[PDB]
Amino acid sequence: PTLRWQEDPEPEDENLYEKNPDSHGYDKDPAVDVWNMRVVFF
Amino acid sequence: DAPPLTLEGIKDRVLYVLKLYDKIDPEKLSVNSHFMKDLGLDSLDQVEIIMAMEDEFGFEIPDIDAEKLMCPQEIVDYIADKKDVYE
Amino acid sequence: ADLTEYLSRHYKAPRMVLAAAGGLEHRQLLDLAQKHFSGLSGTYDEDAVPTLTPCRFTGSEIRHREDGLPLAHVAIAVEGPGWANPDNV
Amino acid sequence: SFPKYEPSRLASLPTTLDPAEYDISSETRKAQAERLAIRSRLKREYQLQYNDPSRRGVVEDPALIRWTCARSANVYPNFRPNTKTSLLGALFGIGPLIFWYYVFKTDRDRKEKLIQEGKLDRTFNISY
Amino acid sequence: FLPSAAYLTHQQKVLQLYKRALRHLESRCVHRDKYRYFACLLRARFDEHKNEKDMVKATQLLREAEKEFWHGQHPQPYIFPESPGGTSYERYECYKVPEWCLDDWHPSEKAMYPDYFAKREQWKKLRRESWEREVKQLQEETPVGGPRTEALPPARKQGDLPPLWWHIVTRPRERP
Repeated sequence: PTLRWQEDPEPEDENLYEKNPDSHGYDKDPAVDVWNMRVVFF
Repeated sequence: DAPPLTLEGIKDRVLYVLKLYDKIDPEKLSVNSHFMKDLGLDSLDQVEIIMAMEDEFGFEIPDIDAEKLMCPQEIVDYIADKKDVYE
Repeated sequence: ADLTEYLSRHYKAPRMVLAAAGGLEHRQLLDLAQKHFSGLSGTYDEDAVPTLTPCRFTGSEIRHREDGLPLAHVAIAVEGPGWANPDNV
Repeated sequence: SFPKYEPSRLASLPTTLDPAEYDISSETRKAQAERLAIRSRLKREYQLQYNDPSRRGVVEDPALIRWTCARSANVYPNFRPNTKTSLLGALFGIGPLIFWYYVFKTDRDRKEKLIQEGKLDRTFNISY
Repeated sequence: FLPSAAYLTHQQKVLQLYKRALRHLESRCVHRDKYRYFACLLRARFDEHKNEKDMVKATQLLREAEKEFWHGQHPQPYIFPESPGGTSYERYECYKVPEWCLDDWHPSEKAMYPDYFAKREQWKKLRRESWEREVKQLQEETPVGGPRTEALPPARKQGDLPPLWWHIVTRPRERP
């Protein structure tokens, strides 16, 4: 009889692994991941 | 530091040091035969038996588990749970 | 319920004493006690055994003033000797 | 046959000579029964939320969260400044501060007087 | 304070006092045979009034027994090197890696160990196979609303594994 809300229980706690197992720390686009490791480690 | 352990060797050692203790009989002493129900010896000497196994194998067993050994097969069960005695 | 728990907790066989005196035989009383009082009790409920802890003779006074009475009652008391010592004698 | 083992703030009284574990009443065993019921239900829900294969995060322990919110920021409500609170506050704050103030004025006045004498041992005292 | 029973009985309490006194007499007494002598003397002291059933005199004797235990106990008890307080006391808890992990590896290093990971896959399928229906129904049907104990019943009903076995079957070797 009381809800006060309409939103979902959010979010799904997506660990960035299990989908790109060679990835570095940040987002899943595998070209710019190599570009980022490149630009910081040079 | 390399002690090897196995099932039937430690069954032999438990059965052996029960055979060595005197006031039981060596005749009707099966692998799975009871302590209180059939041999008839009381609680106090049973805990002296538990003391003997602790003084042999190098680890105390607790009083929460000391109620419920009652036959040598269940003793070999609990010790094989302690040292993880399988391959 | 509380009377049930009191009955079960105290009226128990090792703390009760069947005493008789007079023109009777200890054979006959042992016989009749075996015929009747056997199977009475002997095992506490949840291992709830009552036990005498020692008590403290504090030493103090209470006066209850009530002047609408013809006489006055006074008691004065000191320490307990117990039972065992010959100080009782 | 013993001096009966007084406890302290630190020397905890072990479970043997309580002697409160002797005069067992009805509500003692009723309390132990309900206490086992509480521990039973809490381990039941714990082992339910502990063996789930779909479980990803932590088991999300509510009592540790509750104690954290207790010790951290629920100190201040409630609080009224009483006699005890204010007196212990003005003691523990201002007291040692004014103590160190007096000892530093003491040492500094001694030092200024001794170097105003002219005979400070400044034979070489360079790194000031 | 124990899993199954809500409390310990008095026979249990007398028995634990026996084991403690016997252990500290081991720790007290070197050369092991004069130990054996004193241990049978202690067992004789418990034979002196073993056959009495005055429960209130029994607990009176138990209180005086706790006093006479605490009078002459030993300072550093000889505790075994896996006991609480012992010389090891989970020595290799360093080397006890949990088994929910090991699957956050790399597929090259996963392909270095083929057969163990294939058998681990069929273990995990065994887990997820019979997790929901049998285990959850046996835990929401056979217990009472208040569970009132902690020993869970085995899966005597039809088929698969007894309930809630993952982190208890899958514990490490205690000496890796």
